[PDB]
Amino acid sequence: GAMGSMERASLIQKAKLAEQAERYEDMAAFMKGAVEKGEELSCEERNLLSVAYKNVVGGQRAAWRVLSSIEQKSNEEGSEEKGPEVREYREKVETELQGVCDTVLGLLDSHLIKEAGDAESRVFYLKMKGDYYRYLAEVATGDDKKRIIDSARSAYQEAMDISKKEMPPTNPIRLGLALNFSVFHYEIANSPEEAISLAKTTFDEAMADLHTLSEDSYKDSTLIMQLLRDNLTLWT
Amino acid sequence: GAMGSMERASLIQKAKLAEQAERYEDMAAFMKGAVEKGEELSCEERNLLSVAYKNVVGGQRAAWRVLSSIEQKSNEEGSEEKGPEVREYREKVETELQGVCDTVLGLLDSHLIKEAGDAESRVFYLKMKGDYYRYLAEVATGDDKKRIIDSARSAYQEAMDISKKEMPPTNPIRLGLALNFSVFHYEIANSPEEAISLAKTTFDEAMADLHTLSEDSYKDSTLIMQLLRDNLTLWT
Amino acid sequence: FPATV
Amino acid sequence: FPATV
Ligand SMILES: CC(C)(Oc1ccc(Cl)cc1)C(=O)Nc1cccc(-c2csc(C(=N)N)c2)c1
Ligand SMILES: CC(C)(Oc1ccc(Cl)cc1)C(=O)Nc1cccc(-c2csc(C(=N)N)c2)c1
Repeated sequence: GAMGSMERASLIQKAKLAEQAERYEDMAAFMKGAVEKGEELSCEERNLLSVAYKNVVGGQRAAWRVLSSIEQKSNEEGSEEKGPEVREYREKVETELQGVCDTVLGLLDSHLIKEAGDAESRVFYLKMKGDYYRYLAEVATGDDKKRIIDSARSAYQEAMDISKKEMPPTNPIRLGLALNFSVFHYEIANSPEEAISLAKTTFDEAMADLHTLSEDSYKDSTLIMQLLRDNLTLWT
Repeated sequence: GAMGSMERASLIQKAKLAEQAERYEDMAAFMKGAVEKGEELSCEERNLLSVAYKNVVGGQRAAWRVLSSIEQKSNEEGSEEKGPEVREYREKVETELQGVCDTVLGLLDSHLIKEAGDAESRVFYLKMKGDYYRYLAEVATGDDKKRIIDSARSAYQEAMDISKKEMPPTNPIRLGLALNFSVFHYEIANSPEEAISLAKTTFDEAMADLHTLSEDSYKDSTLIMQLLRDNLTLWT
Repeated sequence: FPATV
Repeated sequence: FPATV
């Protein structure tokens, strides 16, 4: 571990500094180091980890989509043969993305999930596991593509089952899990009806629980509820 | 060279793809590989090189400024001692920035400038040399800081002398060189009056030569002239 | 693309 | 910051 010689607290401090400087690859490396210290993560630390890798992989996904679009056009009937370069460079970005996903999935498996007992941590990490198998699924084409999709589904399902038993319907982790599992259904599993049903039911059950919340909790919950409505508007 | 096994033309093609995907570190690495093939660069290739490294170092400079500001506040009279972390991480970013600058300056010295005979290439590369010594100067504090500043000045001056002899006053390379040398005077050399005089004289002499230009050349020249006016508005 | 968090 | 190109 290249971070093995830095104090855990210094790694967390520098992750926060990297965030302020918009240096998300550094932020991710610092949080990987903090995870590898072996202690459980606080709520703030879990979100620092998630924010860092979501930003890194988000940029990779954006790049991969640009390149995949160029590649698909280069292969159309009538296009001029550009040679292997577009495929090669899309594969390079794809391999780097898969590497980041494998790294995050490795942290979750060694050993964040197994030590996560509280709903707020365990649901958070299982949602992450679903998210990073989803990103792998977005680029998958081989013998194990259906297994990748099912790994995402299984992680999301375990998170959903815990969230429904242990969290109120307005809990923002529960809401964000349902948002993303709904996108999984729509974009990955070819199940738009399941995606719409999940988003609508999640929204309506949250709506009915808002009356229990403080102003600050209400702001947090309605923020995610609006993303659910946004997706429903896109899909209907 | 990690790019030593890729064809020059493939490196240029992938630099263009990286640009479309907003992968500027890749773009820079590909163009470094293309330069290291040893052939002179075309006009388009010179701009691919410049665009790539300007984007990379621009992000580093932005990060360094954020961190330097945090560090300066952490050292104020009354602040809470945060420990060495802010300084350490600012130094890390600073070292990476210096490394990128040294790499670009190395490409210019080995051997882009010595083989550049036409005004459009030679002025372009000497402007780059001034720019990357300017970026080094922005973070410099040691025994060689004044030498770094003078290296920027010397490169800009040689570029200016050639541009005034060999290019019309509306040439966009001449205009961009004068824009940046003016910023050098203002921000690095503590010479705001020289910065203002250079920007104003450059603008006025360009204005008087616009009548010679096609519509497309006019658009190119007035674009840079507006940046000169913008800076003058900031400074007066 | 749809929203995720 | 001032403009450079
Ligand atoms: C995107 C958004 C608005 O809501 C989410 C909802 C559900 C999930 Cl699973 C994920 C996100 C969010 O980010 N929520 C959040 C909530 C609680 C703490 C933090 C946080 C603590 S430190 C930190 C930081 N960026 N330095 C950010 C952030
Ligand atoms: C910033 C701007 C508007 O003007 C400049 C003016 C002076 C200097 Cl020294 C530098 C820049 C510019 O970028 N000008 C430019 C001019 C000529 C070719 C190209 C170009 C060719 S390929 C490419 C690409 N990004 N793939 C870009 C770009």
